[PDB]
Amino acid sequence: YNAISLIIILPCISWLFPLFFGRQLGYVFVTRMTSTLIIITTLITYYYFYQLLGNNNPINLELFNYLNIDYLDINYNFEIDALTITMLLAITTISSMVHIYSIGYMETDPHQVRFFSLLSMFTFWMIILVTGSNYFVLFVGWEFIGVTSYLLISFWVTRLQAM
Amino acid sequence: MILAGLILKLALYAILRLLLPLLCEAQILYTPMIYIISLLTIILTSLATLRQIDLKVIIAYSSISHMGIAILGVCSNTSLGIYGSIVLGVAHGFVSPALFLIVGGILYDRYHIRIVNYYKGLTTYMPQLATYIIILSFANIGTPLTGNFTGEFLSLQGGFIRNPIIGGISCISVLLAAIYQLKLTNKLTGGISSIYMHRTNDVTIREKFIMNILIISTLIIGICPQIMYNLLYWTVNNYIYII
Amino acid sequence: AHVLTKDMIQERIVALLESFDKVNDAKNITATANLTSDLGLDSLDVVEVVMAIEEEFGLEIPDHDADEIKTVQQAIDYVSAQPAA
Amino acid sequence: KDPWARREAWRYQTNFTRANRFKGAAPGFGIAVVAFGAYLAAEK
Amino acid sequence: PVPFSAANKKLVTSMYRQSLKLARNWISNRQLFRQKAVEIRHKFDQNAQISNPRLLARTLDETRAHLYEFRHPDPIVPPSFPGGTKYERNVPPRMEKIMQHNLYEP
Amino acid sequence: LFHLLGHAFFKALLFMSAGSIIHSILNESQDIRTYGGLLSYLPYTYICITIASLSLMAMPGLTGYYTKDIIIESTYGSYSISNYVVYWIAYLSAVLTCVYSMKILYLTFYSNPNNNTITYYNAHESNIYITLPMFILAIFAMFAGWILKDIYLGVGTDFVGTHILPNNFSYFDTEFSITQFYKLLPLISAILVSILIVVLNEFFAIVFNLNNKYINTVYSIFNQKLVSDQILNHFIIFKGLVTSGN
Amino acid sequence: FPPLLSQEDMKKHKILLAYRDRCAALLVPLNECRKKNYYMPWACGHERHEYEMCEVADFQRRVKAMDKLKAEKIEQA
Amino acid sequence: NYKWNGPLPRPHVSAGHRIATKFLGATMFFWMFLRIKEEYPAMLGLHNFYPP
Amino acid sequence: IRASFDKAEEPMLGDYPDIDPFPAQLKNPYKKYDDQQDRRNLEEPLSVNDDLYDMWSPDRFTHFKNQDALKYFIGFLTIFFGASYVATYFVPEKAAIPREFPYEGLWKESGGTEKSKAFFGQRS
Amino acid sequence: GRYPFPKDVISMTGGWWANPSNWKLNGLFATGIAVGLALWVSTATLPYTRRREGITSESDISKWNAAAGVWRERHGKISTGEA
Ligand SMILES: CCCCCCCCCCCC(=O)OC[C@H](COP(=O)(O)OCC[N+](C)(C)C)OC(=O)CCCCCCCCCCC
Repeated sequence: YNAISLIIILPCISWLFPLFFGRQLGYVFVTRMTSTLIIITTLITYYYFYQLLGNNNPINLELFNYLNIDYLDINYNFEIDALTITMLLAITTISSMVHIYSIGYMETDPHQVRFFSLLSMFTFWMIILVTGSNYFVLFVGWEFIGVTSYLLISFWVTRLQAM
Repeated sequence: MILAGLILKLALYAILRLLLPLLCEAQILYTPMIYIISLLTIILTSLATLRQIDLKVIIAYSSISHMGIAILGVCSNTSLGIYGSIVLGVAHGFVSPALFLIVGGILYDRYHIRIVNYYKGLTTYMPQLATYIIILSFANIGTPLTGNFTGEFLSLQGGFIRNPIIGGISCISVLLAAIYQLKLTNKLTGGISSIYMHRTNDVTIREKFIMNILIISTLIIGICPQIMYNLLYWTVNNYIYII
Repeated sequence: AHVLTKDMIQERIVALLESFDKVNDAKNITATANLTSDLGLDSLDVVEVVMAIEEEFGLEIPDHDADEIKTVQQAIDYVSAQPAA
Repeated sequence: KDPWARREAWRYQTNFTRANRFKGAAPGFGIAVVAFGAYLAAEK
Repeated sequence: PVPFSAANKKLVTSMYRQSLKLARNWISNRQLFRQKAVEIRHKFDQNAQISNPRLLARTLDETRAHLYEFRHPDPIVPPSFPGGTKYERNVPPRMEKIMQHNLYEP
Repeated sequence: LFHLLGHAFFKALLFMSAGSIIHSILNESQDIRTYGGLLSYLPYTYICITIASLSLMAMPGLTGYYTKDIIIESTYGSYSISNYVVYWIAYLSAVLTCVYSMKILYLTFYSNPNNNTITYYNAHESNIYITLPMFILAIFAMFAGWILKDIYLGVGTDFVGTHILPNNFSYFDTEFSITQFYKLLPLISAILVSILIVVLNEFFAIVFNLNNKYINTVYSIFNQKLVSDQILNHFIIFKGLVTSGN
Repeated sequence: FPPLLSQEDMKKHKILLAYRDRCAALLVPLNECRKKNYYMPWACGHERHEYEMCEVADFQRRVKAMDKLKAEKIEQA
Repeated sequence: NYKWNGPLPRPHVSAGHRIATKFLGATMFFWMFLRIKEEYPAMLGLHNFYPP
Repeated sequence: IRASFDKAEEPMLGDYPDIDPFPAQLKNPYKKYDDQQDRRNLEEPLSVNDDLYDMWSPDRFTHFKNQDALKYFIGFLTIFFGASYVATYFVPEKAAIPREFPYEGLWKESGGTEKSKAFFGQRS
Repeated sequence: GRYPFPKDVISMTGGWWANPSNWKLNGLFATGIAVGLALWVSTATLPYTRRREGITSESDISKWNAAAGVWRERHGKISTGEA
């Protein structure tokens, strides 16, 4: 059990699985699954905020090297600051509630598999944007939320003004 | 595909292999002229793509703008710029023939015209082609975890070291490269399906095979550009003339 | 959801016309009725009732299709032509 | 004076009377005043 | 420019359509709007007995200008119609069988 | 950061109550000129949107009091002098953020109805999936400021590891050097302008429906986004497309 | 005014740099009271009242310094 | 649908929605009264800390 | 024809019909076209610089003239910044002195050494 | 709205109203893969976690400051502030 790791990995599961298995699982399953997983994520981040109120001792996880060139190293490093947990609980709470809301708001729309997948990839790249611990991971999340904003504002591809 | 994946990168290889070793004292005198020409071929070509009626011509002008980014990486006198120009050349040689396959293989075999005005609303009959089109558009822009951003970022950084003002006006290529690419992509994917196009087959197994290979090989360089540092760490120090 | 049928358009357009007062009277109404001649309208309160019938059904009419619904029956099938309700 | 006088009567009648239009405007005020009075009396 | 006709009728029926619709989105209140609607109804009824073409055209063009100045930024549109928000959300695709372009491969 | 925290809960409740009244109307309209009164028909959407707007107007005891007001007196209790000017500017936008908020509570719930009668026949309340997140975020947008205020506004707090320079820190000064008048002022004025805008739009309704063409020109300037998208569109986008064609 | 904390005990308790004056001696009980509870505002109220009335006594000596300086300015003028 | 352009009926809301709004409104007015009550001299601004 | 750049490409066309450019949005929506979306009949001649008059072109506002709107926009901006700058002169001043710091303004705490006290220093 | 659609076309995210008959059965597989991947990533990144404070002794940073003063004595490198 790793609290710093589940915050990252659970919305990525919640995104990658509605795309690769949307035709196989279907909208009535993928809706409940995507929301279920974001609910578990936001419960974990409430609990982590409750623990960091105990000691102000943050956690980072380290991964492999992005690039090592001469004077410049970039690593995938992820820490939850007090500032990070402040943004994190807000974005996960609003995320989970908008997921539950869109269960019932999108009931007669066709393409809600793609819709809930795009909502949780938006959540996921937001998580990555806030929990990153250099400026590079901040840039990565910063761009991918704009890519998701393209894919979300243009959800009705038939509509011209949306495109 | 062979042209825009290999010939342009061959001349990018020739400027390292032929000029930087025995024209060092010349090269220092001339890098402001190269920066004039490379900023001026980023801006003016990236701007001239906005008014194009044809579809393969847009990806040709895209290749101009990316090679203009790579030349101010090699001519930067920096280890970062040399490495970023090599990453840009390799990642561009991946992602651009996939775009030429999108326009020339999946789109010209089916309809035999290349004008932009016939193509609208390709998602509703071809959802995974549209998936490919948007993934490749963002991969071509400089959207990170792609290898194109690693090349563009390190080449812009080297060009900022060698001259900060032409680095400042060369950094707007991030904007200019995205304008025409997304302007094409939302026209192709969005809208009601075209009344000119009759519905054809979706993308086939061999086209998806070529696309999947050319997308994985950008994503691996984009997630970890270190995988080919073991070849280059000599040659990144070899061409530097900082006395 | 909510379906309309033609019974409903009938009893809504006649309901709209019985609460209008500048009609001749409330019982020479039927589907066949010219608004010009039968119900005694001038050329501009046929336009006030076109405005009323387009706000009534929640729909909007261009000028070259408002002019030609001069009977009540043409109005009923013209309003039934559109998918919006 | 108004030709559409019998049409636009339902907007002023039974549910959009002036008395009904201000009815749900403070729905829990009446329970909260006595709950606050209970808290005032139970503070002591 | 023309006395009692079908074409002059066409013109000012559409002009009365336009001013009613245009007054519709200025006024929030219902009875202020309908006081105002009966007021310009009165304005149309004080005219329409002019037999001249000179001042019929002069009043015609300046009430066209008076109509032009009180124009609104947002017209009220119902959403499933071309100004609105529900317009072209899920256009149903037309039923088309697959045309084929290659002898060997789909 | 504290305002950032509370604002998320506010605006999520406001956007979702807006979506429930757009979803509840058969027409699916968005113009508030076409909504009319819906207080009798939609009490749950009403009570949630009333909680959200009383919080965003920073009316006290709710989250927006603690997030939004202390910024306005931090403009006054600054060390620098011309920050006093932005005291008024933010304060002006305090009063205005009451005004439109009352618009989107008046013309939607209290007004005489503007839609056709069948919308009022078919107006019902939405599913449990729509109502439950509105309930949870209403509870959060009420209680979150009072619980998390000691985390983000203590007078000595070591939670956020930000290092303010010792002269740019003006918090001890800004809670003590404020006048009775300057602290009393945005609360009472934000409640007075709210009650006045609602009472004037019912009792009189001619103050806002004047048809001076100067005020209509000014209104359509403020309606078309302070004409900015025309200034961006014709003079940057269209200009750039013409030079790119050149 | 509480006795001014000595400088390496300011570095013990890791007081932030904007908080170190001669009111800070009442701040380090408070923060640890704040860390015994979980920053909950109903609890730990006696000690923040102590600290902020130190900080008012500081504020009024600041005000008295300023009105001294305005008397100083106009008698120079 | 049974009437047109005449007096509407009083609506049918559920018991549960009607209970939930009275709970939310009672909670908001009670909580606002308690937080005016306890924060009164800080809320309105009184006993200011300028010296006499 | 109507625009200045459309006038500028007049002598380059030959064997080309020289259409009057009309925006595809400002057409009627209720006339039935072959494509309702692009608002275009099936063999209708395209202008030169037609992608500036297409449906996928800029939005091309209808309500103000563009020179009018530039006057109104620069108006509101200089209104705000002029009132902003004149309102700095009518300000009242403070009721406290800016607060000061022990250990000679925490200079050792703010990095610093004794030659570097003015660079890294506080009020004392 | 339940307009008809062509069943010709296959998308990976489902199509229009994609709801297969065995969505329970496939849902059990998706459940298993999701919990197994989350558990496995959870335990795999455990030793790559560390705290922010309390890693190294203060002896370390005191003597590193001392050795930085050593490296600054030998190059005669002057302050930021003295000019
Ligand atoms: C958010 C976007 C991330 C995308 C993740 C994509 C999958 C990559 C998962 C690797 C995680 C990992 O294996 O990392 C864990 C290891 C170890 O980490 P270490 O600290 O370097 O070594 C330990 C240092 N000690 C001793 C100080 C602690 O990594 C590595 O060194 C192996 C590098 C292999 C990267 C090859 C990537 C090839 C592309 C794969 C995708 C197509």
